[PDB]
Amino acid sequence: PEDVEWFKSIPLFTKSGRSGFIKESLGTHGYFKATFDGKLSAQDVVAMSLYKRMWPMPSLPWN
Amino acid sequence: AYTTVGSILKTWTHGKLPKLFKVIPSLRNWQDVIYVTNPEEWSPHVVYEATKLFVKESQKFINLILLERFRDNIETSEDHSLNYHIYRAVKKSLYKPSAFFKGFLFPLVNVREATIAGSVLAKVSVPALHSSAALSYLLRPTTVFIKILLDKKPYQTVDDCVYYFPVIWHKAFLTFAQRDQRDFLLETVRQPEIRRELLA
RNA sequence: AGGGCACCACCAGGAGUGGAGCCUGCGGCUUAAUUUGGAAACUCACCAGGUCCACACAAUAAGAUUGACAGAUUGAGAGCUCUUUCUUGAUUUUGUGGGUGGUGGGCCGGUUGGUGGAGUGAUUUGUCUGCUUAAUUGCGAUAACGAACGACCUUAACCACUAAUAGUGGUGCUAGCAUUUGCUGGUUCCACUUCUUAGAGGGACUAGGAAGGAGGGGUCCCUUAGACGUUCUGGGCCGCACGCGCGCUACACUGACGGAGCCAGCGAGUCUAACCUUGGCCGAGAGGUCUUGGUAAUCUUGUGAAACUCCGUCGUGCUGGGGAUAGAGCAUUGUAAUUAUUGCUCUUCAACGAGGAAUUCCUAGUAAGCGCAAGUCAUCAGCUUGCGUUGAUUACGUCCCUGCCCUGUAC
Repeated sequence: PEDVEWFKSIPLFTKSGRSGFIKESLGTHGYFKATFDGKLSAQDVVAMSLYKRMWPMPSLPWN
Repeated sequence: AYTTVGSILKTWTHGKLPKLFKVIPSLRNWQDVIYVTNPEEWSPHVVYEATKLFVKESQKFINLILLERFRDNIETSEDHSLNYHIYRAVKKSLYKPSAFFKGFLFPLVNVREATIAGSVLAKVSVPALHSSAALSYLLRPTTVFIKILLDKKPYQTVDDCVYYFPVIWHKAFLTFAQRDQRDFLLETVRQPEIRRELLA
């Protein structure tokens, strides 16, 4: 549950393109419940993405 | 007076069953004495508990109670699907194949009830001498059991099948292609994957 | 713009709600969970922790495997596990390869044409200048004439006919009072049908009169080993700084308390077994115990209900109004009442002195006051529906407010 709360503000999306948000933690095993634009079903998957800055590497002459 | 205990045994949904339910098969009057407890008023878990305890009178018990409960569950259930313990009792029953076919196989002859019965009857092996007898007796939507009995892969059996000449009926005949009257069958089909595959 | 209609609109008014305590629904908060949008187990869908359970290749067996006394192992346990060792027979076991499906995403709940007339057409007439209704409901007029959906059935109320498990009277016997031979009762037959009954038959058309009515849009793809599982113990759904709403009980004398009087209608009830319970006995009470009638117009039951009426105590003092919160004890249902189902007894004695802005229902046996039965249901109502008892004030109108409906321009 402590993880579920810590990320709560990040938005969610389905790979079918629907969007949603975390409401709250449920129980001790890290379940959570969420709300979406429309009727999901057990064939759907729910995802959220996190981003990190990449910086260029340096370069060297060659022979 | 044993029905005074049976009136409590209708709740035996878990744990050890009453001793009157364990010793009942030892009495030769049980075909009448079981009528005083009337397990058809009992919880479904006892039906499996009984189906493991009743294992030629098993055909009379299998037909007199097992087939009676199976019809009530499938016909009365709010989704039309048998309870897990009912299904487990049937698939765990039939440990003598003649008791299954003679008890329910022939007497069970809408379409939804036929489909559920097949989903159990295909779940376990059967003897070749037992399976051939069922295929002949079926040669007299009931073909959905014939399509199931044909899916498991004698000269009198081939002779009964040759006289057998919906999309489920065509596909069941198409499975029969997996093995002079054969000219008449081709003449019927000429009335095409079976006509080409029938050329093999 | 006009015009029409309605106590889910107003006017004249009634009862109020909004302010207090408590019950209850929703939102929010909290939490392991407080599931989702007449809950102590089960229900159950939620939480913590435990058991138990396809097809197609390679190895294996006459012993693959199946069933079972007595006892046992955990927080939660059992001949699917275990000590002991019988019974039984190919119904099948261990690895390795794609999954297929008792698997997800077929059936229902005021409105126009024909033929004729006009126009190159889109259009038009019929469907109208005038007069009527809730209405395409009608006179008349005349390039029109003749046609098609939507908008009969049961109550109230009088009377012949049924029948009796309902009622009345008489007769036999019999108690008390008084003694013209009366009056008030109890318990064997006979006559009747008016009251009751319930079923059937007939009884307003705009004509003074019972009455110039009330009601009938929904249900090909993906994924599969213990997989959209089975079952046990304990907890929660009842947690509460708060916001919104339906209610119950009160603020007293048109009253509270004590004794006495004393009257309904609609329901529902067991042999499947244990429902509705009279009568006797015990107990302060709640309650207990021995018998009994009823599958019911027959017995519970005249459901002897409450408000109400009469005679007393209290004397305007948060008082003898009001009874939240809380302590101790005695019972009943249930496997189990702790965070406490319900009932009884003694003690404790809170807010509340008629409620701002806002706001609901209502035109006669109606509003309001009062109580009873049924539903759910082991127990558990301040809830929902119905029934009866007592029984007013104020209109008999309008378009002011709210809301609905109808009858210049290519926009």
